[PDB]
Amino acid sequence: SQFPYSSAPLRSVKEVQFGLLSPEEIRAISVVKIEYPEIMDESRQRPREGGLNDPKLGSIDRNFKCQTCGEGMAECPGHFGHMELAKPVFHIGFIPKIKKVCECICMNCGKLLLDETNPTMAQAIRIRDPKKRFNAVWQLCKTKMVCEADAPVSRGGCGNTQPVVRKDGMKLWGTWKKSRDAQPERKLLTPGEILNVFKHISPEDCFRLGFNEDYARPEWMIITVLPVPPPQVRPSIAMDETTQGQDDLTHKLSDILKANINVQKLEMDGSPQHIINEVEQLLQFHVATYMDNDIAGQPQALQKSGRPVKAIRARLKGKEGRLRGNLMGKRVDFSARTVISGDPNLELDQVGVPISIAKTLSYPETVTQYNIHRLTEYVRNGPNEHPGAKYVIRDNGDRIDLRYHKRAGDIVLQYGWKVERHLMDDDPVLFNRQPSLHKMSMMAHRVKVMPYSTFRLNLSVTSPYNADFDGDEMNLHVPQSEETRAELSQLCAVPLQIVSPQSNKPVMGIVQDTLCGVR
Amino acid sequence: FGEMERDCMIAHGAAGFLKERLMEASDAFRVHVCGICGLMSVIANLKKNQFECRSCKNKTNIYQLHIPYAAKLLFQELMAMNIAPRLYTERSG
Amino acid sequence: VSTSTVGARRRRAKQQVDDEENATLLRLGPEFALKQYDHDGNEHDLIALSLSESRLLIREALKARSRARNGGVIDDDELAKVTSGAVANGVVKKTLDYLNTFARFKDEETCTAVDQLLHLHPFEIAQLSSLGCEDVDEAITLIPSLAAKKEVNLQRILDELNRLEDPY
Amino acid sequence: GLDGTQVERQTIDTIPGSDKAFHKRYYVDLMDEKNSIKPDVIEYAADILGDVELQKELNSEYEQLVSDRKFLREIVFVNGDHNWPLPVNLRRIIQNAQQIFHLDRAKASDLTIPEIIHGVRDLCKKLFVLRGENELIKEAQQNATSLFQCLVRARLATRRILEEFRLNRDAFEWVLGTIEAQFQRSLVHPGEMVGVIAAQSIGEPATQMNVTLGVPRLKEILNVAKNIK
Amino acid sequence: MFFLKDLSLILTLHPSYFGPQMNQYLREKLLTDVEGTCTGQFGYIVTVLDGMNIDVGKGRIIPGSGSAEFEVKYRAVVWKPFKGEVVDAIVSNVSPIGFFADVGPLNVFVSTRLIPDNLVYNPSNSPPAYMSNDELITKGSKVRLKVVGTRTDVNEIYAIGSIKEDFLGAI
Amino acid sequence: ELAILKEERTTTPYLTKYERARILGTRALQISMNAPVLVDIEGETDPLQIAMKELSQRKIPLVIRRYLPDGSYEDWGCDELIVD
Amino acid sequence: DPTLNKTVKIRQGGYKGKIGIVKEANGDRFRVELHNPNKTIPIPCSFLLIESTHGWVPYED
Amino acid sequence: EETVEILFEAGAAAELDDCRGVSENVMLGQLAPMGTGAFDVMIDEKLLTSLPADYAPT
Amino acid sequence: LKHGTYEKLDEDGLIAPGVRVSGDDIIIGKTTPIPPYHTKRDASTPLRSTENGIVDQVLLTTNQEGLKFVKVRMRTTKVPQIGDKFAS
RNA sequence: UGGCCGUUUUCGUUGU
Ligand SMILES: [Mg+2]
Ligand SMILES: [Zn+2]
Ligand SMILES: [Zn+2]
Ligand SMILES: [Zn+2]
Repeated sequence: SQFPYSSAPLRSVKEVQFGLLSPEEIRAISVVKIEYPEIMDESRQRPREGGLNDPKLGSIDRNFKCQTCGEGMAECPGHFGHMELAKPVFHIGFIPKIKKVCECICMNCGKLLLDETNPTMAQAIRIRDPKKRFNAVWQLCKTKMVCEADAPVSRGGCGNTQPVVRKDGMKLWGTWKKSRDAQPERKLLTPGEILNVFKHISPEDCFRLGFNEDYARPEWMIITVLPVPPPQVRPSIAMDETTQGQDDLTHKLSDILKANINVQKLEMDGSPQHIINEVEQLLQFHVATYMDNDIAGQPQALQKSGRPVKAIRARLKGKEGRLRGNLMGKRVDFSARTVISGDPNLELDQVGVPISIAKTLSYPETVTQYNIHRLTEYVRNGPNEHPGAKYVIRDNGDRIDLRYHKRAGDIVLQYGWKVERHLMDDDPVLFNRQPSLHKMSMMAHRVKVMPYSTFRLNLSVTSPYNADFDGDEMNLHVPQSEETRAELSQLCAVPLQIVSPQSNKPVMGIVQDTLCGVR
Repeated sequence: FGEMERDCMIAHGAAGFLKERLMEASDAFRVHVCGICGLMSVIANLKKNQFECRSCKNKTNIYQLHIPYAAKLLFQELMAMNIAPRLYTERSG
Repeated sequence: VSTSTVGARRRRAKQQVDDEENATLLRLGPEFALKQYDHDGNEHDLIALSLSESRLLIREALKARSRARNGGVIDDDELAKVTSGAVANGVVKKTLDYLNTFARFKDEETCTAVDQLLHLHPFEIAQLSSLGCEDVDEAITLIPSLAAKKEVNLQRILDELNRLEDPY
Repeated sequence: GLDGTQVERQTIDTIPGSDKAFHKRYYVDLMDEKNSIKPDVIEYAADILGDVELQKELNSEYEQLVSDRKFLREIVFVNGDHNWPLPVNLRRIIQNAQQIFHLDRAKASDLTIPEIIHGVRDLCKKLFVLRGENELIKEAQQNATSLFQCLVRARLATRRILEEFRLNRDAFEWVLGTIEAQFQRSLVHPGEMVGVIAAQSIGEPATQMNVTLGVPRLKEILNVAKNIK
Repeated sequence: MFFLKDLSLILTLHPSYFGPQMNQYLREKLLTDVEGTCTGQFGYIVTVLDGMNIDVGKGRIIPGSGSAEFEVKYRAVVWKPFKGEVVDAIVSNVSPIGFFADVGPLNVFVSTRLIPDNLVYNPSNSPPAYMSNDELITKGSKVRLKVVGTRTDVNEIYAIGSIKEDFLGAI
Repeated sequence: ELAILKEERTTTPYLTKYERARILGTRALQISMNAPVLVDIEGETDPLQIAMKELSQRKIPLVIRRYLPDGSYEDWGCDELIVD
Repeated sequence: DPTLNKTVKIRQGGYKGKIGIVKEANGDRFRVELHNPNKTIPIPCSFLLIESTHGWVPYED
Repeated sequence: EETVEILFEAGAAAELDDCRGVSENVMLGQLAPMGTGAFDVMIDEKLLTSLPADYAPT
Repeated sequence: LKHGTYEKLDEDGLIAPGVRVSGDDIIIGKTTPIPPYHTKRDASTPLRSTENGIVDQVLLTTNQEGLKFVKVRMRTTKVPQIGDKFAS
């Protein structure tokens, strides 16, 4: 209901298809090319077009509406831009896989070292698990020291001995044994070399290698075009309001652009080999640390402050990664926290709720004939009076703020409108403690409005929360919809929790004063 | 609304509540996708009532899905990592 | 907004030049493939309807709808009022006019006769029924999709069709 | 196929005790009167003494119990522990029936043995767990309720009913209906994310706790250490 | 080439409209909504078959919104022009850039470069039209033209008619 | 195909707690947003209470569609389900 | 409304004679904040005393 | 664990995820096939035929 | 501008001691010149919205670098009530 | 005359 009208039909996600990006795909999707390291045109507002801060990428501020979609911050999901590398570069996260794929195929003919003739391999092809299939294929083909130009009848091969590829950290060296012994002249398996080698690989070997011609085409594992995410993904931090500091990701993107531009301007001047190699390694280093700053064995990249950079791998890993940070769990709305205290005189399924909270939180309520009067009363109570409401909602989704509305009486409720009435007694709300070891650490209680600013629990229910009033705290949550209210009532009410499926026995019990007394 | 809270909510088998607690009381967001490539790239202008997928040249096979903003953020961070999750609204097999 | 019966149809590695519509090259597109599927999935190959058969089907459906609305008790433009909407009313009126002016066959007897006579590709036969001519000469001059089939039998077909031709 | 909350430590008396005690408890003999039902507890003591068509039903049921005792005692519980969690407590249902109909005193039972055994045998085939007519379905149904049916028979034996409980006809009907419904409600429902529940139930107790015993041992087990300490 | 097509459209109903006869209500909603639209996948929608006996089946309840959706599956009759069609045409107006040949629901565009040389326009005569040797294109007369262009704009397809090939024109 | 005929339905006929909760919430929502009420209201102005009462009378027009693990489904009526 | 952000007292009510400040003046029920307690109370416009050029003026300023 | 490595493998193998598990829709904010979401709700038109004749929706 | 109130400041922008303060009230109004009329932006220092009391002692001196450098010591008394903590 | 904007990252101390 929050979103405006949209013509596209609404459905749900059923399938997620993983697979790399074909560079032509990136070009087909990108809406701009990024060429200018200078983000700000001349410090005269209007950042340089075609720069990292291009207005085509996506609106970053309230005032400016995204040029491409034509909407504002509310709706625009940002947009993408591509970035060409003069020199194709590796992907730091595929070094072992790329190495293995190279081991599995020839150098020059660039085909599988073995045919279906060997029954071991034809058997391996029968593996449906692409990962295990590739594992076995590598297992067989890692001992084929020489690529056959002829059938083990020409197979179209090269016949040269396949080099032994050993991982030199960030680079790859192949030590050939040229045709008793010859001088072994290894060389750097340069990215373009591998890309061209992969470019002609057959769909036959592709599928037999576990890859997929439609989505996972092996050569794309080498970085050629690097898409640039709009600012949405790399917003800047206003250190002190007017003072604005640049996101480290934006800095890394700019530095990659600089290294790329420099790599462009070597071939048009004196390029004594050594300089080109060093600059190439530097560009690869930028693009790598840009995508993982924790590459084992080598020093990390820093800012001018010396602190290690924030590569996306960090953004996703660790406790605070996107998953464990904001997807598995997240900070939520309509909550409240406080201390807890005893209350021998409350029911089992009830809980002291300080008045201020019930005044703060609120719950939408559709307009029917059965509550029109009561809702009008809550309206006229004003938001600062319990019971009271906080907003009035139209059929179109507008919110009337009762704070800045002096015409409270002149509002006429309408069927289907919603009124965020205050919390009232007997309503259902969740309840919780941390840690939430066993499912008897969460329950759905009923509301009772009271003075003072603490929650109160019946002294019996402490055991399931494993709580005590020596200073402990609790959290709260509130349903914002009726179906949710129904579910809470029917599934998480305290009474249903009395016996613990852990040990098929009652979990609560008469404790402390009640017990020692009734004795 | 930490992990363990999610797990307790699952154990109590309350689905819709968990859904909305992670949807409407949090980063509720809408997007559009192309039914061919399956991606979110469809350039749309709502008030202008137009739609198209640049790569797919696609003007009619477009849908809209409601997802947590953090999820879309994760997808974009991914497809900047050369990894492209394509979203399909129908199963294949 | 609207949907069809084909599912999946994802982006594949291999594209197709056989996607631009062309009636002479027998290029109908992906959604009009040789073997389509119905709502229930049964064997349902494509239906191609002649101008007169389409006119008769639309007319009978429209009169049935008029009867259902009346609930217990024909003119081309009068039949156009049944549908709701000025644009819908106009489009139904104009398609009825086009059927009237170019439906080679009018009455139930003659349409049934041509259906029994004509009734290998479904579309080619449907278009042959839709396409009229004078002799085999005009048929070959205007229809580049039957040049070489080793079974023409088109002269007698044209003679029969012109025999059913309502005099005007 | 049972929820974990709908079970209770019960005792199946068929397991423990001596052969002598078993015989003296469950066995019946219509021909011999010195070891037969007391006549002051039944309205038809005359119709029974020395009869056979009843003796055959009693023999069939007693053989069923003998087989059950052998099976349980030799397969399920080797050591002899007869206390276990089982669904739908019985003693409580028995005494609720007693109270509901004022079943004290020595008033003679007006309930025919054939009706009792007919109901018991019918009941054992009514405890639905899986509903369907495939053979395998029926075999699974049989396998599931094996120990529960053993308990039911261990309790509702004709001697037991007529002497220790002295139910009447309607009391017995209510007992059977009660057991049926109570068991039918005691099923694990569809959709229970039982995995999560088991995970939590196993994890929590660890919080409160010459061989190596304690959390280190549990960690070893969970990670499957090749070389235990 | 008219076609019979198996058309299905998903419809949305508010829970306030939950009574004995949602079937019929969905039916006239479909009749009112689907009919008269032109689309690239299918084309102009004109008529639907057995409007009074559509099997709407068992509907869905959207979770969390309370709306109910029905997958109205039905068979209709629609038309769309494809490239390489030779069919008779109707002319209703004459313009210098090409006579307006309203062939059925749509308008057919006539290129100025694709008109026979001997065919010329005479403003003086009433009705304004073209006359030539054994040829005349006037309002209401049968004319043969070939369509070699089909530009669809998802709302109203654009058709290009030609009379610059063998045996194209007024019979 | 994915449906299974009512003669051969095999799933349990009792209404599971989850089904109870989902139907109650769905109906109470619908009730609370101008849906018709299939039973009488006397004092229980709460839509959830109306739904509870209506279920107690077995007067709720909703069909459960249970999905089998394979993908097939069967259709039970809220009317026929034995509510405990 | 020119009658905001002014020192105001209570002439009648349970807080007879307490100095308060007008924090919010939506309409016809003035929200006034006191000094002695740490709280704000609503109160009708006619139950207050408004400071003026001289002396304390009731609701006519 | 190994979120980045798992994601890279998924991309490499062109893997396809069915959203069958629970956590999937949890990230995608959809009703996971659990508990209350372990089935569907079919609106019946047959039983609503039992309604009084004057309750026809407008 | 903020949503709070400013009237408690002096004519020069500081609040005088002895004035009661409430939540969401501005106590120090600072202005920043806007890089290019209407070329100033609020840089206030509102009171913590969860606090109340009376301003007690305003200080106004130069910093090490010779700019104005203020300090406001707001006070209040805490009454024990429900939810406190105590210990032997 | 609506409409309406307050940092991050570290480290620390504590709390249950
Ligand atoms: Mg403690
Ligand atoms: Zn945009
Ligand atoms: Zn080779
Ligand atoms: Zn696309």
